[PDB]
Amino acid sequence: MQSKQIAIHRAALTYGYSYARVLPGVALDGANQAEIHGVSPRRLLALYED
Amino acid sequence: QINDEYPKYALELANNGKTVRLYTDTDYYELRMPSPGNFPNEQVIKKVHHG
Repeated sequence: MQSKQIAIHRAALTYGYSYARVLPGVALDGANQAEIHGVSPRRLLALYED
Repeated sequence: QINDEYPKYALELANNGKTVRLYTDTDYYELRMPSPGNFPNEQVIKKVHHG
């Protein structure tokens, strides 16, 4: 995330908003390690009730 | 492109321009390229397992 925060901040500053997706995953050692992927506003359509 | 650390396949051109190497996850194939775009069928695709 040290480098992907740059892309997330760029997207948020450019388009006014940006998204990050947190999905479950497994690390190299096992246990449970979620994966965080920055999502561009041009590739996600998020719908909010408020 | 955004969220990958390594490619799936890579096509590499030699620094002398004579050979073209196609890389995969475990092996890479070397092709002899006399002319740009010319890959004679007479040549045998050498296979090297880098692992």
